[PDB]
Amino acid sequence: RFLKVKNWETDVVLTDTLHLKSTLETGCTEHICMGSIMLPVRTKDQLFPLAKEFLDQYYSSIKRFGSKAHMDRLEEVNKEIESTSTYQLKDTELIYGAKHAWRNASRCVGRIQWSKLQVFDARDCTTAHGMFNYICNHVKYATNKGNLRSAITIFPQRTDGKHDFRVWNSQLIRYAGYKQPDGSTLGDPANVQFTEICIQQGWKAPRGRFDVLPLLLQANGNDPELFQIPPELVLEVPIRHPKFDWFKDLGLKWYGLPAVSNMLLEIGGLEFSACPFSGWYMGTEIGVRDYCDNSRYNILEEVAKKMDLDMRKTSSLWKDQALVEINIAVLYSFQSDKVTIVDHHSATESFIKHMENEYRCRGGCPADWVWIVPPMSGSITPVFHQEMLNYRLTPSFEYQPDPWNTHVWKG
Amino acid sequence: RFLKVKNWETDVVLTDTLHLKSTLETGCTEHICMGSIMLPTKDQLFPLAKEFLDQYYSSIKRFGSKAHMDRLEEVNKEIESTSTYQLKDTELIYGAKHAWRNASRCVGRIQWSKLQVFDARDCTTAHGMFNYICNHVKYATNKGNLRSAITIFPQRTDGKHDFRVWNSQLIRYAGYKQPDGSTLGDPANVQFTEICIQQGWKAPRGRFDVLPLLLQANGNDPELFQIPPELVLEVPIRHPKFDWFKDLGLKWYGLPAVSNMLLEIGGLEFSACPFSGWYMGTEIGVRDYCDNSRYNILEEVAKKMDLDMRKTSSLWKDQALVEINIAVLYSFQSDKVTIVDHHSATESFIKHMENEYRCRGGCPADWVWIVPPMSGSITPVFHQEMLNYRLTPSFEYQPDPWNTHVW
Ligand code: HEM
Ligand code: HEM
Ligand SMILES: Nc1cccc(CCc2cccc(OCc3ccc4ccc(N)nc4c3)c2)n1
Ligand SMILES: Nc1cccc(CCc2cccc(OCc3ccc4ccc(N)nc4c3)c2)n1
Ligand SMILES: C[C@H](O)[C@H](O)[C@H]1CNc2nc(N)[nH]c(=O)c2N1
Ligand SMILES: C[C@H](O)[C@H](O)[C@H]1CNc2nc(N)[nH]c(=O)c2N1
Ligand SMILES: [Zn+2]
Repeated sequence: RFLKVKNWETDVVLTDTLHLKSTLETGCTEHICMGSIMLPVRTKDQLFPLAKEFLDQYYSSIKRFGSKAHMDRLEEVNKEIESTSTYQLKDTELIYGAKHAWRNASRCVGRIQWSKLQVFDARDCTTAHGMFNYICNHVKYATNKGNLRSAITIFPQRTDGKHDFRVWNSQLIRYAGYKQPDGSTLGDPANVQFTEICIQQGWKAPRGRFDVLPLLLQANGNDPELFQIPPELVLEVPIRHPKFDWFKDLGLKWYGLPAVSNMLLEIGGLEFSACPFSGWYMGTEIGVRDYCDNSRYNILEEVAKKMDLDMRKTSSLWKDQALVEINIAVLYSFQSDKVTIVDHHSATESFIKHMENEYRCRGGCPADWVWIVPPMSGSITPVFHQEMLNYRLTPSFEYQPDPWNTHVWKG
Repeated sequence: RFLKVKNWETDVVLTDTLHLKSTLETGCTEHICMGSIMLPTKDQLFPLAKEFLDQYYSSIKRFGSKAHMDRLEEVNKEIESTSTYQLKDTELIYGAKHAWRNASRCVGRIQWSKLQVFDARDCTTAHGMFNYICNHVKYATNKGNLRSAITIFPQRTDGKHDFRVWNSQLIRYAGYKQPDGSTLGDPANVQFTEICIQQGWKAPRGRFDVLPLLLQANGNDPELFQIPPELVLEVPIRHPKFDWFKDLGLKWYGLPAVSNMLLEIGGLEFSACPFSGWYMGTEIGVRDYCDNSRYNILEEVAKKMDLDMRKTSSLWKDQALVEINIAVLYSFQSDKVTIVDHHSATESFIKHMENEYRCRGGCPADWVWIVPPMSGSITPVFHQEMLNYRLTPSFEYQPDPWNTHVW
């Protein structure tokens, strides 16, 4: 079976055969599309098929499918699974797995970079302090004094699910958010719950609007521990606007390194529950979502007052005007400070190039339109008019329950 | 199988049971989601009739009543004999309103019950169709106080006698390919503008030439008709700040009136059913004016704004796009022509979603289409999970007539 997708702006049509390799379910049926739903301890029984398929993938990619090294590797994994109930990935396999999990992340507009992922193997880590050390080195390497480099650090895989490694932070660098008794929030409202966990775990909060949160790190199933990232490792960019001199006076800054640490990396049936990864920001992630979402810093009002906009009726589009200016300021600040950032125009154009190239060399490119289209100016970016097929390939990054809702507390 | 949709901006969760009434298929499977794809006999007809009549008589709280049972028998007898059947006026109106109500891609459905249905099933000629359309256009225009309306032409019989309005919308601007290379007027309508010329139309070859109506009755060759200009309300586009904006020579028409869709009620197929409401502002300013495949004026606008068009990261397109859309709303509002902005229309849709989940058990919705083409995340629909499924009565796509019509 072949499936065509059309770009309605360019009439370019592409044929997807890769969706045939898709095993996991999407959430949709013939009768209901769940395309806009955010989200629609594994025994030897189902593990070796997962292992075999990954190794079939891996050896195909190195043009060694069916070789003796391929058969011997299957046999070695087979006996290791039936003996030890799990198995260990070679370093080659882990690196392939990590890059392909990103390559397969259908919601990621940044995937043109997928093959340039720096993989740090932290599977020898055993303690929270050791995790802190690995994470610090990740942040320093990824940050590279503003010339950001994609990287992932992979901590030991789940075994029996009672010994998980977890990074309890949603991102390695995030600002605290404090709920005040009067109902107002200080800092990042997205982070109130995690901030309160940190403070309860002993963190002394500065209680400012841009406090970098501590790392809360869980090794081998033990209770998490608090560590402060050294501030010299945390690259931040003060946000100013190239024409509005009062913008700097809004006191805004953001950190430079987007580093997701709450997802689960699945490779050949193995589950890597702590796998922080980082790339670089698309400008709208800060300018549109982090500052302008009603449930975040929500500076639209203040920026619109300072621009002296007609804020009485929404049909004045003061919101849209303030939104563009905030996003101009974010891009200008990062570029001025020589910190890697990409605007949503450049990123989507690259994604289209990437996606076309993937259809030719790989037979398709799973893409979640709902997530790929930027949250402002959607239809003047070329992905808006691109039809996309969404399906699930492994290796993959998956969501996993927040650790504070599942963790058994030692004391 | 009783599904919840969360709004992530507000944490409000609604439970959808309405989807279990879904009959038609979405194009998705458990292995592949097609949410972003544009378009993924006597025995068949009576179950369709029964289903529609069953919901009709339920909606008037006469389900299981003598009148219900008698109408079911009556339509059963008419199908057995005539191999089709005719809708009571009441069923036609319910059917039409509910096809809008079920239009999962329509952000405007909060208005669904206030639809003016014009029964044109007595129509037999293109001239007759023209009369019905003019009356529709004039009624719906209402001197700028727009009113929703649908006009319903005779249902399909054997597919050889189809009524079709060949225009995609009753009112659309012509599109001409220049010898130099590019396109004058509306590029979306170039092929149709050609068919009009290729059928006899005398084009002014301007930038905003109202296209003629190409009307097909009972399956005959379509016929050209100029909509009287006094019925086509147009809005000159000016900006409430930039006086040079008027010099772009832009205007747009007030009445969006879709004419190429197929309306299906109780298995009956209404291949000609032009309907109209009023514009959301982005439909003109984002899509009509700024799509690269359309009027594509962003460059010229940003030029007149003296924006740095040298790097995309200046967001000069975004800045210009906003001003254009500010002007569209300002122009329509200044000329007292009905229009809604994407913030107001999306806020209305969430309220409407709330109502439908409350009084009906759900509301089919296609996030990819409900989210406006600009400023997506600062509208409430962006953070709204939605379930997409196909309920009937429905508006459906149908082949373009010139690919089908036997001449
Ligand atoms: C290098 C530059 C990168 C850019 C510009 C980028 C861009 C984005 C953006 C904008 C999103 C949408 C997330 C949101 O709006 O909340 C996303 C999603 C995602 N990205 Fe990328 N990304 C980059 C690197 C990476 C890397 C290195 C990985 C993993 C190795 C990755 C994996 C993902 C995944 C798994 C998602 C899914 C998000 C989710 O499911 O919540 N990305 N990306
Ligand atoms: C009254 C105010 C209305 C508003 C503000 C509105 C708004 C919209 C918008 C913005 C779209 C997206 C289409 C596009 O971007 O090209 C749409 C789609 C649609 N609308 Fe509404 N509309 C209105 C009235 C109506 C009426 C009166 C009907 C039928 C009786 C209708 C039926 C539909 C259908 C079937 C679609 C699906 C379009 C498709 O599948 O291509 N709408 N609407
Ligand atoms: N340019 C860029 C590059 C890398 C990372 C980013 C941030 C955008 C992003 C990418 C990937 C994942 C991601 O977040 C996953 C997530 C978030 C919140 C959760 C809350 C609860 C839970 N159980 N899982 C969650 C998973 C964000 N941008
Ligand atoms: N506010 C507002 C109110 C009413 C209508 C509109 C215009 C938006 C709209 C609504 C419904 C349908 C529609 O377009 C249908 C269409 C377009 C192109 C086609 C090309 C080929 C084909 N076979 N079918 C097509 C159907 C647009 N706005
Ligand atoms: C590829 C995608 O299906 C296509 O661009 C859609 C996206 N969403 C849309 N949304 C609306 N409201 N109108 C459209 O024409 C489209 N086009
Ligand atoms: C309800 C909806 O699925 C949800 O709000 C999604 C929509 N699309 C998105 N797209 C991106 N890039 N990031 C997001 O957080 C979301 N949120
Ligand atoms: Zn789907």
